[PDB]
Amino acid sequence: SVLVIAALISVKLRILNPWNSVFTWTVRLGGNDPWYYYRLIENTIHNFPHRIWFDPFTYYPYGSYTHFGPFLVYLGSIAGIIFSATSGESLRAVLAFIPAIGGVLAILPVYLLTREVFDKRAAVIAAFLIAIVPGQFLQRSILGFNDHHIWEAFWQVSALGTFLLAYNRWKGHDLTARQMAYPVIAGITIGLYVLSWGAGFIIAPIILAFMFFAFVLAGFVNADRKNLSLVAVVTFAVSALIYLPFAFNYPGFSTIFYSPFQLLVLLGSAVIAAAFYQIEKWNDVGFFERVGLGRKGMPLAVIVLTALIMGLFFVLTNAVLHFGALFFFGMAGILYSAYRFLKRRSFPEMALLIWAIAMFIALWGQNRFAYYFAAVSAVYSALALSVVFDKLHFRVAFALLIALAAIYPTYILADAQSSYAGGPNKQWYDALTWMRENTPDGEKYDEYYLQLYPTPQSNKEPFSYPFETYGVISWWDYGHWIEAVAHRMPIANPFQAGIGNKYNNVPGASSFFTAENESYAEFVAEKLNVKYVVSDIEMETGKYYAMAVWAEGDLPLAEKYYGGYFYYSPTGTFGYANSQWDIPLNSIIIPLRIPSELYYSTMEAKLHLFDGSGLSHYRMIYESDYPAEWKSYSSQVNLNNESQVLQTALYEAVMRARYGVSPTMGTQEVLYKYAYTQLYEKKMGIPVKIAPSGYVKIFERVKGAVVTGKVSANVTEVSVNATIKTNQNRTFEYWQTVEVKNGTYTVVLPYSHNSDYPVKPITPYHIKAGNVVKEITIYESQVQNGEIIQLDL
Ligand SMILES: [Zn+2]
Repeated sequence: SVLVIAALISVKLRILNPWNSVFTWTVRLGGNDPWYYYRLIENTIHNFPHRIWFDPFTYYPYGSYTHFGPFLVYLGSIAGIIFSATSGESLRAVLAFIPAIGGVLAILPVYLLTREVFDKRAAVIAAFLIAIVPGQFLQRSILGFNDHHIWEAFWQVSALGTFLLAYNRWKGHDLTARQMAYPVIAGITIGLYVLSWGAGFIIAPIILAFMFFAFVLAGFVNADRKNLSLVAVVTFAVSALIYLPFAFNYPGFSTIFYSPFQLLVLLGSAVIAAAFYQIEKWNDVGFFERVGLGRKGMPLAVIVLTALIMGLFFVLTNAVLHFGALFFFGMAGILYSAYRFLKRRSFPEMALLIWAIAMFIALWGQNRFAYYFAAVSAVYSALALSVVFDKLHFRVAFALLIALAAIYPTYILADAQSSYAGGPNKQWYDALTWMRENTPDGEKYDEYYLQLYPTPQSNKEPFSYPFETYGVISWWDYGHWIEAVAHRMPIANPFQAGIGNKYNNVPGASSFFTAENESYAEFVAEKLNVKYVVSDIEMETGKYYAMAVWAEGDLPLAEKYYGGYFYYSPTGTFGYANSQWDIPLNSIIIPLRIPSELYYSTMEAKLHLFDGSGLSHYRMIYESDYPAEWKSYSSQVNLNNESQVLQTALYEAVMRARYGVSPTMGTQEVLYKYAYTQLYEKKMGIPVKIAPSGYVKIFERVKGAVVTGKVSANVTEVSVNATIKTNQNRTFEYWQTVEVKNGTYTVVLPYSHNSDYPVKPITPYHIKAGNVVKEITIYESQVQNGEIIQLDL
């Protein structure tokens, strides 16, 4: 059968194509969210068959309710126990296959659905088209992307096809416990839908619209409305039963968390269906006839019924990239169906259109729900084809000249998009495994990670941890990796928890990294009890603007972190303009916006760009390898030679600038540093070498050894200096300069000479007060306890 060919094309696309992106230096799950499923499944396996509904290990120190549904958590736990892969690489490997299998198995609900609406010829082209559609639906259905989005699609389509299947038989009255199986199944698919995704109750209004229209159009649409209703009664009843055990895991009403709201929706829907059943009974008996409403009686009762329900609730080429030609060939199918039932007038066909339009109406312009169109574009293309085909069945091979216009360029994109997989890069993954091993209390974190936390009534106040804990602060993107790989507790989440802001002084990631002095940062860090900071080159460069926007509240305020551009004039002179409007026409402009003076004062710049130089309470403890392009350059470029580094960077920039693309991030950092030295570095300001650095850097928040004592006028400032060497055998200078008060000075130093960290100082501190210079060595305990040290100068 043709249901084995596409099934192989789908395996080829989802398991085979990205195989080496998933099975590399580690087993590497995609994106961020699959790492959190992983976190949940591991914990659920341990506490089987119980699972948590709140996670104090994330959104530190408040904790996060878990909206991720039980379907995938249990599916993955069950898979794990079955293959006795309960943690680590083995678990991940198993979990990696789950979305691929889910995406291959999507053949079944699609075939079923487009068979139940149309015929078999269409249902086969259908199963083939869904096996090759591209876009979000494929990207989230690939090896390693173990997330619930494939299952939203799978159970939604399943729910439709199984529901329509339960309307194509229950007719008349044969019902019995063999015919009862058909709606019970459909109720299960709905149940599983909501259990995959909490917002999935939305399928309930959709199906109820099927009944609404089958009633108010009982004129020119036939349907066994009594059985259509009875089936819905059973279906919605069953779905509610399946949902029921999970209804009470969130303290309130929610459309996303597992709350009794969803239960109300499914029970209410069962009641509505029963009202419809009764409406039909009154119709059939002649009640509307006797009260003199005639044939308008029933639709009016329906109009009124919904009004009340409404009442007591009242109070483009992207498309080609995302669907290929299945977009067009699915768009024609819509219209053809919008005309055909507009002539032949059937119920299943009407149901499908309603589903499609509701999809369109609700998910228009919302890129995050694109995957829902996949099944739509596959069914209405299998129809558009299973119509052109049945027109011509040398004509009998023009059928192939459009059946190639469809299948061909959408296998192409599907093959080209299926060959790369995402997830953390090696620098990040190694940094976090390092963190797990080299920061304190690892054993406790490992035990606690596996505990069945109780669900609390609120998370507005700091959670009460069962032990002495600390937080790890980084941009919110990285939260799932930090938790799943480092087994440490991130301040911020890919659910967008813990971002905070500056305008309302809410301590969080954005208010830490865009903080314009160390004191404010310290305020934020103290509130969130942070002990480690993790910063990456993306935070330093491309994502910096995003942190500014969140911190400030809007786009124009964030723009104060940026200046102009470097360029070459048409006479070939190098220049900087604070604004592009100062740039002579016909210049070549490096399409990289240079940060303003303000940027260089932010924590993100002090940490990632200046390697923590100037700061009192932070020290680098580890960095990863370089960004790829600079690792690659270094085989011909000496990274200790500023001139060669800079000339390489500018060349790359100008080169890319004519393709209109911006430099690689490592080059951007080199240019940022160059800009600083040329525009903003003051007479005695913090110096920085023009050189690349580790993609990922880890810092420790630290009290700092207090060095203090007396000077001798005219000395108005005391400076401290030390050379630091990273585990990548890169050096930079730590500097701090302190203003004198009443013939005395005070300085807080964060580096010690006996810490077990791979980033260490290689000289003692050289203090300098005017003419007198000294040479201090600091010990870890002095730094850890904030001991005071007397030194006369
Ligand atoms: Zn997701």
